[PDB]
Amino acid sequence: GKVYKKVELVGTSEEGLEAAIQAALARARKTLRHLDWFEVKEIRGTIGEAGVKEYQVVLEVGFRLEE
Amino acid sequence: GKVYKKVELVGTSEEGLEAAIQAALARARKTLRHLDWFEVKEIRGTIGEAGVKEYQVVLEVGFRLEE
Amino acid sequence: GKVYKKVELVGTSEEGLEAAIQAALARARKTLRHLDWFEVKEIRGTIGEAGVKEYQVVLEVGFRLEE
Amino acid sequence: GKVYKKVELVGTSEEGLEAAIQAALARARKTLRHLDWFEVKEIRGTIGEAGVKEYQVVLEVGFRLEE
Amino acid sequence: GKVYKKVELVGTSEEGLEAAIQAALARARKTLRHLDWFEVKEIRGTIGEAGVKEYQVVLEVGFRLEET
Amino acid sequence: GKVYKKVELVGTSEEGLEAAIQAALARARKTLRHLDWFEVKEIRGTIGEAGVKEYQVVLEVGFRLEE
Amino acid sequence: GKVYKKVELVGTSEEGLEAAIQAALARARKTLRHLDWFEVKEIRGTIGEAGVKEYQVVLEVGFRLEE
Amino acid sequence: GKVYKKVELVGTSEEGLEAAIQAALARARKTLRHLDWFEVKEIRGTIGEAGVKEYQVVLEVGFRLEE
Amino acid sequence: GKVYKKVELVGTSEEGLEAAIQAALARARKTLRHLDWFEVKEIRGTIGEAGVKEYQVVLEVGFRLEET
Amino acid sequence: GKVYKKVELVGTSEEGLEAAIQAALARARKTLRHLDWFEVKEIRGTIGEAGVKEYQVVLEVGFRLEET
Amino acid sequence: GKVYKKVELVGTSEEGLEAAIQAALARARKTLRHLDWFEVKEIRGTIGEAGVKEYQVVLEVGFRLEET
Amino acid sequence: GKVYKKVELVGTSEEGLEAAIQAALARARKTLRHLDWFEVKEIRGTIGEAGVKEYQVVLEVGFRLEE
Ligand SMILES: [Cl-]
Ligand SMILES: [Cl-]
Ligand SMILES: [Cl-]
Ligand SMILES: [Cl-]
Ligand SMILES: [Cs+]
Ligand SMILES: [Cs+]
Ligand code: NA
Ligand code: NA
Repeated sequence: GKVYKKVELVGTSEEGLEAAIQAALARARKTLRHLDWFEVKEIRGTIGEAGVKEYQVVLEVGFRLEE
Repeated sequence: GKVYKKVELVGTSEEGLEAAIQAALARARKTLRHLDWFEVKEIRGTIGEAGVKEYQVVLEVGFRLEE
Repeated sequence: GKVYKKVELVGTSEEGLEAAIQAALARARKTLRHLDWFEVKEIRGTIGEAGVKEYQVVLEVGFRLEE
Repeated sequence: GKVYKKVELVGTSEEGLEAAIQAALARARKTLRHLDWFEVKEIRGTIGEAGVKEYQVVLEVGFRLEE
Repeated sequence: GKVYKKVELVGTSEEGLEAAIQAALARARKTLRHLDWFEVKEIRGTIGEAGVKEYQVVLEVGFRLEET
Repeated sequence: GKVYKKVELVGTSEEGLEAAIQAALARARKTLRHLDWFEVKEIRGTIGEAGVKEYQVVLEVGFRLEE
Repeated sequence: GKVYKKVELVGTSEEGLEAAIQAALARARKTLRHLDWFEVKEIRGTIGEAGVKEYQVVLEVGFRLEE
Repeated sequence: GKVYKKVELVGTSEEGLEAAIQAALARARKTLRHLDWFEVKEIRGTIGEAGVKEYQVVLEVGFRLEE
Repeated sequence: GKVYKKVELVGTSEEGLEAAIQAALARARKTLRHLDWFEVKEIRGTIGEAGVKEYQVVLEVGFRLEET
Repeated sequence: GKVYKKVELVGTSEEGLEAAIQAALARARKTLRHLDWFEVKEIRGTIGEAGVKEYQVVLEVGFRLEET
Repeated sequence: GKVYKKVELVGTSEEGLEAAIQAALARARKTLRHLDWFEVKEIRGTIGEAGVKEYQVVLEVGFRLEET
Repeated sequence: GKVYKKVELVGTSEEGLEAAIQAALARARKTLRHLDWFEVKEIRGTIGEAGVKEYQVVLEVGFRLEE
């Protein structure tokens, strides 16, 4: 029947976790069609003087393949 | 001595991670007694036109069993 | 060449996930030099009357070592 | 929002994998309401003189919690 | 054919691992029928002045589900 | 020497496991060249009134890249 | 008391998953005594013109040892 | 230089964990030479009327190979 | 709020698992303050003529850190 | 902010691990822009009469995605 | 159809990873027929005054079984 | 009896895998006594114009503690 594909992206953001997820999804929407779900694989980040510099959320994004 | 039980729930929310966790704890409180701790096992979600539609946090809820 | 070391900490907070992470980092800054990055290993917490009492994020902090 | 629960079952069958999955789902339908999805965790079995005696499929079954 | 169910329990004991395990099974027997096997998932515990205060063994208990 | 690439697909089918795998390979053949092997990563599915509604097999498909 | 041993085999077949498993078991019966149970570790395969050429199921076979 | 080999065994015993391990080692000593180390992979068991019927410890035994 | 640190130790013992664990905790209380819990990560060991020579239990010890 | 992408490649080489890795990156450079890091997932290979025929290193290559 | 068996070996070497691997395969071809592939499971080693004393690579060797 | 401790380090090097490991050991020898064994946990690295910029090997170093 239907077939899906999953790509692995790493969304980053200095705001927070949800923000990094959205950044990844925002860029994904630009070149992928029929985005359906995502799965967080990892949550890491860089440290700066104020603490968390950038939050990086590794995630898989699943989308339906046309035909 | 004491014995605990763990149930796996999946809390969802359109607002965020914490929210989805709280939603699962909220509903757990209604039928489970002596809730002690939780563990997040997965963080996934659905995608909509605006990006994240629903955040789904799969977690285990540990509670003490009565004798 | 360079060499890094990783330490495992557990930041806690009643505010949220990001907060618990910053708390760990904050305290790490006090005794460790050259903090570079962090990795989230686990996300767990305690349950109170109002739901989540305290969020506990187990994370590894990596930092550069002096030759 | 909505909250789901997952229970772990082990469906068995001498016919095959799909059969063992269905056996588990058949019994689940008897006492659980709003079954939505399943996830295969393990696939094992017992050996007899003709080879596979019983196929055992360990799976999690997710269902929506009412209210 | 047959269909089993697995619940996750955490047995505790100040004595030792084997005790923690039995503690969890003892309580399991009280409300579950047809217990068949168990699998240890984690072994952890609390620390006191004398060392290990309590041993906590997280395990899964498998049991046979009946007809209806 | 030679280099291969792996894509993650999710083949679905209402008939069975093999079927869902074939569905993913079928669609992969249409846009990928030199398909060599596959690996099943997860087996999950939806539930309907009759039990299993759709079998979903997540798998990785390996293929040789051209120079 | 009793003691078991586990060996890792890889059954193959062009028919299907169950077939590949029986093939491994069949051949195990020829040199091993007291086969008790098996565990599926991986499911993979090769790709041909018609889709799946050969299904390969990596499994562990456990059997009782003679004192 | 030296080359070792590892075999996976499952020691059983109604006494306890240490017992089950010893049982496996005892039987291993009978057909394997130069036993050096072991690694516990799993700990499970059966359940009887008095609780633990038998303790089963899955472990790998490593020994040096001759040449 | 509070912050904890975890260190990985390997307690050995010729007696048994619980012993190996206690060994590690004993040594741990000598240089670490506020020990709270432990998590067993691996269980391995050396083989001797009598079977198990020494039981080695890899565990993580978690303790609270002082702001100072 | 920035968003990266990861593709999984399998570099092969009769020379050694390091070579297999470079082989995969070399080919990666041909069609991917802004390569930043790689992570080794598996190390396997084929066996010949002389021993290792080919080393195969499965790895993930991370790269920065552009604006549009 | 065909059936393969996998054995776990640990190849050691003071030279390097690839060497350790070759060591294991060399010994393997002495008592096993039809070796086809290997999979590295772990990489560990012993420490000496000069750093790495011996590299130990745990790997699984897969070979085809003969019906007979 | 004896008690060991393990620290996680990340050796780096532009030369190779063995180099990166040695680097970490070298630096470990400077502040840790009785180094016995190491375990490789991860192998990653950065990418430059010539391919591998630097090899990074995450490993745990175990040493005996005194008393
Ligand atoms: Cl792609
Ligand atoms: Cl339940
Ligand atoms: Cl430390
Ligand atoms: Cl063997
Ligand atoms: Cs004991
Ligand atoms: Cs090398
Ligand atoms: Na958050
Ligand atoms: Na099937």
